[PDB]
Amino acid sequence: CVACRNFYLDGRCVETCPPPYYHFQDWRCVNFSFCQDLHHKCKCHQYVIHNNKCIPECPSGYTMNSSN
Amino acid sequence: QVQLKESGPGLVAPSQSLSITCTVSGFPLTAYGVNWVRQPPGKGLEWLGMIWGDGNTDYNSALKSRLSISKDNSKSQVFLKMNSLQTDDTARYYCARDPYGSKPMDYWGQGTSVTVSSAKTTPPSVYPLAPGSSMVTLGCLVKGYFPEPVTVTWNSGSLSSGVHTFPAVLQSDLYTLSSSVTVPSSTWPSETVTCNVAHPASSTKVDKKIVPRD
Amino acid sequence: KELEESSFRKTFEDYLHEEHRPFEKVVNKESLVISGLRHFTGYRIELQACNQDTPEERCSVAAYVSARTMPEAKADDIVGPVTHEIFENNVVHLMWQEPKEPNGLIV
Amino acid sequence: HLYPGEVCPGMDIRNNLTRLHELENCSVIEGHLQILLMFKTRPEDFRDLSFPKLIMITDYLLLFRVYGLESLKDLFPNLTVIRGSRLFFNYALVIFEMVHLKELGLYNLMNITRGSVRIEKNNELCYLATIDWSRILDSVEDNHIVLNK
Amino acid sequence: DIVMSQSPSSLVVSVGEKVTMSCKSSQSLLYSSNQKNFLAWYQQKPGQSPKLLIYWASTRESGVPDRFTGSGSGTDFTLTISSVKAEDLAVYYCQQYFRYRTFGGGTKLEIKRADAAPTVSIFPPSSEQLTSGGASVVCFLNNFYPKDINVKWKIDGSERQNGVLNSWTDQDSKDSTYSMSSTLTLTKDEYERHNSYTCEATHKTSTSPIVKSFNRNE
Ligand SMILES: *[C@@H]1O[C@H](CO)[C@@H](O[C@@H]2O[C@H](CO)[C@@H](O[C@@H]3O[C@H](CO)[C@@H](O)[C@H](O)[C@@H]3O)[C@H](O)[C@H]2NC(C)=O)[C@H](O)[C@H]1NC(C)=O
Ligand SMILES: *[C@@H]1O[C@H](CO[C@@H]2O[C@@H](C)[C@@H](O)[C@@H](O)[C@@H]2O)[C@@H](O[C@@H]2O[C@H](CO)[C@@H](O)[C@H](O)[C@H]2NC(C)=O)[C@H](O)[C@H]1NC(C)=O
Ligand SMILES: *[C@@H]1O[C@H](CO[C@@H]2O[C@@H](C)[C@@H](O)[C@@H](O)[C@@H]2O)[C@@H](O[C@@H]2O[C@H](CO)[C@@H](O)[C@H](O)[C@H]2NC(C)=O)[C@H](O)[C@H]1NC(C)=O
Ligand SMILES: *[C@@H]1O[C@H](CO)[C@@H](O)[C@H](O)[C@H]1NC(C)=O
Repeated sequence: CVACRNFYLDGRCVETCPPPYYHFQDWRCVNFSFCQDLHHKCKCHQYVIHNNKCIPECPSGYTMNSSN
Repeated sequence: QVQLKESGPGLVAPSQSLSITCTVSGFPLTAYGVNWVRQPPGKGLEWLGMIWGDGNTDYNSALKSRLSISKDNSKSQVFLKMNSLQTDDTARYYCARDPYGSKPMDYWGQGTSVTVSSAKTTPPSVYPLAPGSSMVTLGCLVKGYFPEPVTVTWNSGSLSSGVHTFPAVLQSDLYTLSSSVTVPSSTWPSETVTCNVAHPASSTKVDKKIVPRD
Repeated sequence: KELEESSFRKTFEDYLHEEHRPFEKVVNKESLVISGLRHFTGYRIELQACNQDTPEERCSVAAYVSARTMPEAKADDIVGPVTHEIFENNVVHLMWQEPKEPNGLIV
Repeated sequence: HLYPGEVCPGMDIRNNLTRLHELENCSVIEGHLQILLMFKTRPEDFRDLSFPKLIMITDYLLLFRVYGLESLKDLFPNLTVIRGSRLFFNYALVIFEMVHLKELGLYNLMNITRGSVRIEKNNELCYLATIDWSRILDSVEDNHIVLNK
Repeated sequence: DIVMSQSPSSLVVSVGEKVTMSCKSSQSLLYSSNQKNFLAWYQQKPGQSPKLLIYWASTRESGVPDRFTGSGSGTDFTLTISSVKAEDLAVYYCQQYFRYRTFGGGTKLEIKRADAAPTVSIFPPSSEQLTSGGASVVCFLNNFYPKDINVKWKIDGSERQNGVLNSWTDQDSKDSTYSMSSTLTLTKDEYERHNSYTCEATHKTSTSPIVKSFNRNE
């Protein structure tokens, strides 16, 4: 493909990011380590995991479980 | 196009290691996963492990302690290594393409039979079964081999509908099976009927023409 | 929805901080009448605003706009004789003077 | 295959073309791309300027008051998708006050996944009536294409 | 740890009937992000590798007949075959591919058919086997239904139990019948020590056995 309809992972167009990957910027699949590197590069947005997405901040009513 | 084929040793000595190679074509190992699944004789499918596009692996929590899965992206081949096999590891081993994120395991290898035993690899003696004095049934006795499996074809696969290849029976660390073919009387013995038997483990392939009796 | 469009025009308003062509410095007026222009012809009009001329002009980014003049009444009317020749083989060579100055060009 | 080159972040390129070369190796812009307020640029500056690696923009593409630029056919010949994850006032593509632009020329643009198109006040701009936007956007109802040549 | 449980262990049905089978997972296989179930159904015909039938619990794989329908969500899933074909004879497995992969125990689908008498064939040892010092007398009992059959060997009119090996094939993919081989192995010397060899088959189809025999001498 020149571009993907859904998500991009490992040189392939995929329907969803399967576990243990996370949906990033609504177009690519990233691993935990990548999301972790973004978070620590801030320590802007310190990236978090929610609903199988690597996102800039926790949604309303939620807080960062620091570790994971 | 999409293909996977397992290259195993077929017989492993108890407490020794098993090594298998799955060679693939028609897709890149960088974009797809490859899983290993085994099937013990007359049992179900057991998932062993998987190797993702990015080389990271997942293993079955049982077999994790003695199982390795690696690959060589450039050679399009995936490797399984299993430490200290026992009787219960005797099974057919399959490698299967995992188009993760889109489909589950879709393309499966034909499988590779692994027998865990102390017994020696023995090639079969192939005997033609012609009937004594509409349709005619002929046969082929494949006797005294080890380990399973044997492949039986008739006229290199030209004959198929009238074929029945019976499960082998193990007697005294040696297997025996028989295969029958039913053909029209007009076609035999006027036209040749040959039984083709291969025993990969012994690297033997023999042909037995079924010859009429006097 | 109209206040999403309002703020849009306003976004660029806020983003907004040698050769010679015929021109005119328009004093105490907010209109111009450009005379002596070719019939049914388009023009590139660059308009600027100035708050100094004396010690070097201090002017505005251009406001670019384009317009085509109206055409003439008989500009495209062919004149002079429609002339003809007839060859030995009865082929008719018709001849006419093309309209020297038309409304754009003759297609 | 898919994306060979880099994923680059969004950019706001103003005044001069210097920073534009930062897009050199991007196959994907993960953000928006704004090119604006280049008053001293001339066609000569664009004649040998091309980003053939750029296939996709996740947000929006905006071009405002870029002088000397007559087409985008050589700048973004292979730009195929504008996802519109983030928009500029509901628009995924904005072409505004592009004095000198004669055509868009984004001949590989196949889909605008979210958002609309705003193409306004480009006095030399043609090859708009020739684009069937219904093949590129689900809804053309919200497009605003006016005051162009 | 995701456990997959299938029911029933097996079922028998005649061609044309509807069939339903269950698959239950210990954990929900429903992915929040796409509201799809990470569940698949595979078909494994005898002696073949498994074939993907359904994924996402309900999406039918390319080239899969419309007869097959997957339904269910979360933890409870069903595979339905609207009108079973003779060719559908196989073991059906469900697999979760949510995180790692787990297969269910499988549901074996068998076919019910009209009763059929076996075709019996008897074969004396090969001259090649005799040259090697062995002697196997083979009897084939092909294309019969139901599976239960009884084969009796007679040597010189008297019943022989010792040294007989029997093997049944899997149910046939086209006619839904069974076949079986019965091999009586003797030494060449022991073989040459008798004249008449008989293979008698008793099936529900007849009260009188189907008999095949031969005389070594002939
Ligand atoms: C441009 O590409 C997309 C690729 O999927 C084509 O499909 C459209 O895809 C979007 C998502 O990328 C769909 O939008 C979604 O709609 C649901 C409601 O139905 C809503 O809940 C989501 O938030 C989102 O807005 C859209 O429905 C879908 N439309 C169609 C007709 O498939 C799109 O059609 C392509 N357009 C062209 C002209 O090529
Ligand atoms: C987890 O991810 C990192 C980073 O992934 C890279 O960036 C992604 C956006 C995408 O482009 C991936 O395909 C990239 O691999 C992994 O680190 C990389 O590992 C490869 C070898 O596999 C190495 O050649 C790269 O240089 C590494 N890049 C970086 C930025 O570190 C990392 O291996 C992953 N870890 C696991 C356990 O999967
Ligand atoms: C665009 O890429 C070229 C080539 O380098 C690649 O990109 C690097 C980021 C890295 O991944 C390399 O392994 C790749 O090969 C860059 O040009 C080269 O730059 C290096 C120093 O970084 C220099 O030694 C080389 O001589 C340069 N070669 C050429 C042909 O220019 C270039 O700078 C990158 N530009 C941008 C904006 O990313
Ligand atoms: C480009 O603009 C910057 C200021 O943004 C200036 O410092 C630089 O010298 C300029 N370079 C050129 C080549 O115009």
